[PDB]
Amino acid sequence: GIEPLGPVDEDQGEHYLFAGG
Repeated sequence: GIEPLGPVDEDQGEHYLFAGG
């Protein structure tokens, strides 16, 4: 994820917009 806030995105180093499950 590339967003500045949200659940952390290991793959792009920033944050997902949302995550679930």
